[PDB]
Amino acid sequence: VTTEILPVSMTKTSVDCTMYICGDSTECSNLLLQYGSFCTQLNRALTGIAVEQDKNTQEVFAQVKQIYKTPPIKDFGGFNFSQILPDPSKSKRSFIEDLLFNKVTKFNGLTVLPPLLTDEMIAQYTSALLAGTITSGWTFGAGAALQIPFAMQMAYRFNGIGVTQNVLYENQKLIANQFNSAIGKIQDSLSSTASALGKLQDVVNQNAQALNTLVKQLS
Amino acid sequence: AYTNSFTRGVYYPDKVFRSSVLHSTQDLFLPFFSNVTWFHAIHDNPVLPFNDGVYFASTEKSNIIRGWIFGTTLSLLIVNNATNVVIKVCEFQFCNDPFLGVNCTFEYVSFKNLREFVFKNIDGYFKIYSKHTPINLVRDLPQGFSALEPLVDLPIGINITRFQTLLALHAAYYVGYLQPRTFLLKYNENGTITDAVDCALDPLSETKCTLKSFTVEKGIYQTSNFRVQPTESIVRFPNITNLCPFGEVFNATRFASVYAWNRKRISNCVADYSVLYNSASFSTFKCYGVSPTKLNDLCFTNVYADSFVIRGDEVRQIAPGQTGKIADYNYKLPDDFTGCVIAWNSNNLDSKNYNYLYRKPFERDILQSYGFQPTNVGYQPYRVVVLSFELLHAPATVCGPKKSTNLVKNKCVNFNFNGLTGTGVLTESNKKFLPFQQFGRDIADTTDAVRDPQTLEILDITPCSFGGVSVITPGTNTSNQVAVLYQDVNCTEVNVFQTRAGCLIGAEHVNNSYECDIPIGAGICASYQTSQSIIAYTMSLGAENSVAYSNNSIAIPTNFTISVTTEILPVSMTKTSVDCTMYICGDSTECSNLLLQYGSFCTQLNRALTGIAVEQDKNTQEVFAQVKQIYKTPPIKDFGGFNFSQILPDPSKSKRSFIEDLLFNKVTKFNGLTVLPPLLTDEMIAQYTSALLAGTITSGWTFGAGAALQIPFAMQMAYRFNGIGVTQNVLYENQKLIANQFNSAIGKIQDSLSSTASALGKLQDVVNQNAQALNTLVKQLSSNFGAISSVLNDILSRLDPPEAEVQIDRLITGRLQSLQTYVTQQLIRAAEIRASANLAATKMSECVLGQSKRVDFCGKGYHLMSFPQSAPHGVVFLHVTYVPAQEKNFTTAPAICHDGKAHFPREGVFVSNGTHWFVTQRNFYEPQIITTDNTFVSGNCDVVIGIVNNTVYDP
Amino acid sequence: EIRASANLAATKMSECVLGQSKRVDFCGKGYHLMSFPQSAPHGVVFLHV
Ligand SMILES: *[C@@H]1O[C@H](CO)[C@@H](O[C@@H]2O[C@H](CO)[C@@H](O)[C@H](O)[C@H]2NC(C)=O)[C@H](O)[C@H]1NC(C)=O
Ligand SMILES: *[C@@H]1O[C@H](CO)[C@@H](O[C@@H]2O[C@H](CO)[C@@H](O)[C@H](O)[C@H]2NC(C)=O)[C@H](O)[C@H]1NC(C)=O
Ligand SMILES: *[C@@H]1O[C@H](CO)[C@@H](O[C@@H]2O[C@H](CO)[C@@H](O)[C@H](O)[C@H]2NC(C)=O)[C@H](O)[C@H]1NC(C)=O
Ligand SMILES: *[C@@H]1O[C@H](CO)[C@@H](O[C@@H]2O[C@H](CO)[C@@H](O)[C@H](O)[C@H]2NC(C)=O)[C@H](O)[C@H]1NC(C)=O
Ligand SMILES: *[C@@H]1O[C@H](CO)[C@@H](O[C@@H]2O[C@H](CO)[C@@H](O)[C@H](O)[C@H]2NC(C)=O)[C@H](O)[C@H]1NC(C)=O
Ligand SMILES: *[C@@H]1O[C@H](CO)[C@@H](O[C@@H]2O[C@H](CO)[C@@H](O)[C@H](O)[C@H]2NC(C)=O)[C@H](O)[C@H]1NC(C)=O
Ligand SMILES: *[C@@H]1O[C@H](CO)[C@@H](O)[C@H](O)[C@H]1NC(C)=O
Ligand SMILES: *[C@@H]1O[C@H](CO)[C@@H](O)[C@H](O)[C@H]1NC(C)=O
Ligand SMILES: *[C@@H]1O[C@H](CO)[C@@H](O)[C@H](O)[C@H]1NC(C)=O
Ligand SMILES: *[C@@H]1O[C@H](CO)[C@@H](O)[C@H](O)[C@H]1NC(C)=O
Ligand SMILES: *[C@@H]1O[C@H](CO)[C@@H](O)[C@H](O)[C@H]1NC(C)=O
Ligand SMILES: *[C@@H]1O[C@H](CO)[C@@H](O)[C@H](O)[C@H]1NC(C)=O
Ligand SMILES: *[C@@H]1O[C@H](CO)[C@@H](O)[C@H](O)[C@H]1NC(C)=O
Ligand SMILES: *[C@@H]1O[C@H](CO)[C@@H](O)[C@H](O)[C@H]1NC(C)=O
Ligand SMILES: *[C@@H]1O[C@H](CO)[C@@H](O)[C@H](O)[C@H]1NC(C)=O
Ligand SMILES: *[C@@H]1O[C@H](CO)[C@@H](O)[C@H](O)[C@H]1NC(C)=O
Ligand SMILES: *[C@@H]1O[C@H](CO)[C@@H](O)[C@H](O)[C@H]1NC(C)=O
Repeated sequence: VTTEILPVSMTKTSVDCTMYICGDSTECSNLLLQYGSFCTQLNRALTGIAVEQDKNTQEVFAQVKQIYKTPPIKDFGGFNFSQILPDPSKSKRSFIEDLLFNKVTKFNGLTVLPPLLTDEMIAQYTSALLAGTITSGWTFGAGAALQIPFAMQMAYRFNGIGVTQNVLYENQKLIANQFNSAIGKIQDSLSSTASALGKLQDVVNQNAQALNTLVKQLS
Repeated sequence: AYTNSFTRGVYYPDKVFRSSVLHSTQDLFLPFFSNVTWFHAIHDNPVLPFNDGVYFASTEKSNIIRGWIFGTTLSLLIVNNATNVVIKVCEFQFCNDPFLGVNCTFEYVSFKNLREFVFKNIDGYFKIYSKHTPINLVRDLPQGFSALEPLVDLPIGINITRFQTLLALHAAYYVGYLQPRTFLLKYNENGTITDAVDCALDPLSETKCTLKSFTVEKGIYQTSNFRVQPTESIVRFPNITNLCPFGEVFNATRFASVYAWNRKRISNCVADYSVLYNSASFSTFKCYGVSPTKLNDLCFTNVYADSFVIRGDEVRQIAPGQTGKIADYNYKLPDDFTGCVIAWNSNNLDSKNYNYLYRKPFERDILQSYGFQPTNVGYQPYRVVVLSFELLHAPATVCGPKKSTNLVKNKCVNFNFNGLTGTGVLTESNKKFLPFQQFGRDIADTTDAVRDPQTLEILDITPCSFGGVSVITPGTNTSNQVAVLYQDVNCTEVNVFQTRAGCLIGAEHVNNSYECDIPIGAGICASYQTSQSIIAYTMSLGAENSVAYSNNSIAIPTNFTISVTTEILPVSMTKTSVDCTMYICGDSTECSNLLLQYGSFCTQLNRALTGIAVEQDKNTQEVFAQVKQIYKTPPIKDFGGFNFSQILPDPSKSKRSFIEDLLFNKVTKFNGLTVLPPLLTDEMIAQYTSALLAGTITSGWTFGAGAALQIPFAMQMAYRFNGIGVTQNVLYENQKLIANQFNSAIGKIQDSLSSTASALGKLQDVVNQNAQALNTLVKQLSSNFGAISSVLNDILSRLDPPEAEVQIDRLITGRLQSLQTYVTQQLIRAAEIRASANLAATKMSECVLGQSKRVDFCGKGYHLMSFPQSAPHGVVFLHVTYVPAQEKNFTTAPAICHDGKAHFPREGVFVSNGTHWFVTQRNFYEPQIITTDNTFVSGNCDVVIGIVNNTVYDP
Repeated sequence: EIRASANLAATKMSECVLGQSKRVDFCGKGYHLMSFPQSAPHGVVFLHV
């Protein structure tokens, strides 16, 4: 099991160009208006950026029409998904998701808008996708989510790579064990290596630097 | 009595003709739906306030209302007696109740009817607007809209605070007040104002003004910014009762020599600088630091007075940036000097006199004498005092006689701490300043906290609550009801719902979730529903369901439908081209010569736009010109029951298909801005889509890989079915059904595209962004950017070159900057369009020329085939997919035992109907007898988990 | 850049999680069987099997 980390969205910042340039100043504002649309088109550009962040989030996560859940009996032929499925005792995020969230992190007209989809709503989308992937294979993608035994789903997955499905069944215990161990390795890496999520932290850092630069320029 | 003014009180703001335009202006207008006082002439001539201007209206039958008196004590007299209108500004004696029967600075002589007037007094001019119109109404003012025209403008210089009306005695009237509100004025085709929006009436009007439109589309818009206002001010200075000894500096018996100047320190005192500034005894009073009239508001940590005698011609040397016998050798100021240089003639004080001598900043380096004599101006003695101000934000000790106030905390206040001002809430602080620190600073170098000027305690300054204001609305075609979100604030200073996004007012909080309509944020969306009103709710992420999962149960489709979905992608943007010289310096030699001083700044923009225009043809060719030859369909449209008449070109028309015409019917100067044509016209694109359609229909994917080779359509579909894991016998056995579902799916495409304008929103948005970009660039031409006029010819016709060039440079910077902003936005937008074109081109090859194995790449289902259609600025793909329609629950197993051997399907799965086991294909239930020709053997029954007992037939 | 990344992530969600990929190195460095999405701050994390 390998981990690929991709940015989906950036901070939905919004900057009040008048408050930034002419903060509570009548004399400055009257002069700022002499520049016409130079100020307001920036408010518009930033609004456009903020809006497409929800579009980006929906395009990536909201690919399933229905919200699916796993059964009360986690029988997947020996395959242990307890670290990728939502934790009932918590916001219903998985154990691994909590590890991911624990690694990645004014009065000048600079404010930040919330996302339309909150961490809980995203967790529900990933839950639906995980439940779909685990119990119905790819059928929930093409159309209705149709149940299939996990061992048979894997048989399809093996034929899909040019490996006869008898290999899966004859070695099913081995395959399930390697899978379960691979997840344990994912846990050990993510919980100890901060750089593991550097691709998302870099986005946060660039946005923080951009905002800090804009404010510093006021001085 | 009072009435509703409705939409009355609008007038033409200037003397310029406009038509077919929405114009935004700020002036003194009657607020819409304002409260106006209703007067009568029955069985009433009070003195009324004038305030900032007066709206007057009357309804008449017998012309009783004839005039007005304007002034203070009650003087401007306006009377219309018979046909002679008389206007006077004379010391006329008025009665306590003036009426008509049925020293001068200015003089001029010239219900059934509604007469409207606007009276405003600006910069000494009394401006009168009016309108007359016939009416048929006694009860009250008629409801409706009309704009008033300027009639009279009186150059009087009169102070008007009150006014009185004049009635003829042997006619109701209304009085309102004007306010400096912004209105959006709608000018029709003939240049008549027919409507208006009061931008400060309500949140819907704010939205209409923000978008410069009288129609608002469904959605959420940011129109303004909420700010908590201060209630009172706070003025804080140290409680010092001693006054500063400026008199001891300026009224001194003797002054020092310039080589050995005196330095007197002023501290811990009240500094009254009005004496020094207002005094007429000074020959010069030049400030380099602060204006001389601000000296009693701001204050210093210290003040030093440098006192000495110089010649009159040496006065010019005491300044930052100067050099000379005094400036370099006797008395040097910093070039960043903050302070005031004050001097006066002392010819009758010092002259006789050789006791005055002359020879780094503020250096006192301890040699020639002056010969000061009473008969010498340039060689007469002058007494000069330089007041050096240390105005760094340190503890103040030298402050003017500004009246102090008490300290108010935990409220929004307008504060002044030793000359430092701002607006914010003062709160308790746990910060500790060092003994020499009076102010703290944040990252923006704004005040973070202060030490109170009188009390040794620290106050934190938290600027008053603010945030963006968004208006949530259904389209104005359905409802004018709105809800307002105050972003990132509590429901405090602002049917109220507190959300993480801010305080939402006017939307009902509903427990039931719905699919998101108008998004607010943080999981909250709003809609107009039930009678209807705006509601807010937590959005649904979709219906809840559950897969009937078990170790031995599989659901297999028993029926399917063929569906067609539409995907719309931009391919190109308008090939705009802007002449940067004509835009900035339109037909102007003087401006062009100045523009050339910027080198390549102008021409590289012409180049950037050219590059954008060129790649639009590249994008179009990459998407549509994927076939080397132009193919056509046969005269006999026999495709096995599949009807393509709506996607193929119409011979009676430009040879576009019926659907293409539907797509084209939905999606839509002299300033150096022109538009270039595309290389490929709508007809040429139609020929490319025709070739691709003909190829796709009659030769499948062979025209893509190489030569276009004919194949019967039914067989082509057989290939398409095998490509999705469905045995081709399904196609042939159900060919009539499949063709019918396909034909119906197209009919549904027709019904949607012809009735839903939003169906092609993805291409219309491109058109709208480009239109907005071009409109913004042109609108910027009207801006002054600090110039005396936004019109270049008006600068040139008014100023000589030494001054005109400066005003022009201001316009060049603004207009050149505008083009740079425009081009940058066009380049970034072009990158988005290019990326879309690249996606569209990929899809043309993988969806139309071939068959895709990529999920959700070519429609939401199992992809069979696609058919391209052209549209304005883009391509529309009709994706034909196979989607399971009906399914049944079967019992399953990974393998079957025969003689102890483990048998697995070569393809498909094993299923059980409750009594018998069958083998069948994954995507379509079609049970077959399990035989040695359907299964293979590997391993045995002691190895496979979940293996079941059955029999395998051996032919 | 973020939009392009989101477009890639969305493509991967459909081809790696909803389906099965035949594209080399698109859904992990090996022969792709299946994938499981996990959320993260400002993005998506894919566990590729
Ligand atoms: C799936 O994996 C989890 C570990 O991630 C297993 O949980 C552990 O089970 C052992 C045995 O009962 C306990 O001693 C550990 O303390 C458990 N760990 C945690 C974190 O709970 C779980 O039992 C596995 N499930 C199956 C069916 O094998
Ligand atoms: C194929 O490789 C796997 C390991 O990836 C082998 O399984 C391991 O076998 C050793 C004994 O040699 C055990 O100690 C390990 O615990 C087993 N690992 C797991 C995950 O079960 C497997 O035996 C190898 N098969 C062949 C035919 O060589
Ligand atoms: C293909 O579909 C078109 C409709 O899009 C059919 O045209 C209609 O045919 C009926 C029967 O003759 C006429 O009553 C309608 O007025 C026609 N409509 C139009 C818009 O022309 C066409 O006949 C179908 N072709 C085949 C072979 O089935
Ligand atoms: C599979 O579904 C199709 C519809 O998608 C069924 O065809 C319809 O059958 C009804 C009668 O039950 C007719 O009234 C419709 O006009 C038919 N539609 C079309 C497009 O022909 C089909 O019978 C179903 N097959 C099975 C085996 O259930
Ligand atoms: C499972 O399928 C088998 C085969 O179609 C069914 O058995 C047949 O049932 C029909 C009556 O509907 C008889 O006329 C045939 O002679 C039977 N064939 C055999 C080989 O027995 C069986 O009934 C189906 N079982 C269920 C539960 O539907
Ligand atoms: C499939 O059928 C075989 C018989 O052909 C079953 O084998 C029996 O297994 C039980 C339990 O171990 C033994 O007590 C019997 O003696 C075995 N029979 C014979 C003839 O040796 C086998 O268990 C069956 N499997 C399933 C899944 O039903
Ligand atoms: C005007 O204000 C008075 C006093 O509050 C009120 O009685 C009257 O109804 C108001 N009239 C209108 C038209 O708002
Ligand atoms: C109108 O009034 C003026 C005085 O203001 C007077 O001179 C004039 O004759 C009057 N006109 C008529 C028609 O009575
Ligand atoms: C006219 O104005 C002058 C102003 O100096 C004043 O002295 C004079 O008395 C005024 N006359 C009348 C009749 O008001
Ligand atoms: C403009 O005036 C003409 C009469 O000359 C009239 O017919 C037309 O309707 C007017 N247009 C508008 C928009 O009122
Ligand atoms: C200070 O004295 C030195 C000689 O020791 C001299 O060179 C220097 O110019 C003097 N500085 C000033 C400001 O006069
Ligand atoms: C202000 O007045 C108080 C007495 O009420 C005094 O203790 C305090 O020192 C004064 N502050 C200053 C800065 O002089
Ligand atoms: C919008 O309003 C106009 C005028 O009443 C009406 O003709 C049109 O059908 C309306 N459109 C919709 C979508 O309601
Ligand atoms: C608003 O203020 C109240 C205290 O009056 C507080 O309990 C509540 O949590 C605050 N809400 C928000 C969104 O700040
Ligand atoms: C939702 O229902 C609960 C009772 O279960 C009630 O207390 C709450 O006020 C309701 N909220 C809304 C917005 O209807
Ligand atoms: C299979 O059985 C479950 C449980 O009764 C039911 O919810 C599900 O809809 C059934 N599926 C089909 C395809 O009949
Ligand atoms: C399938 O699940 C049922 C119910 O838990 C169990 O009794 C049965 O033994 C399982 N079959 C296999 C092959 O594990």
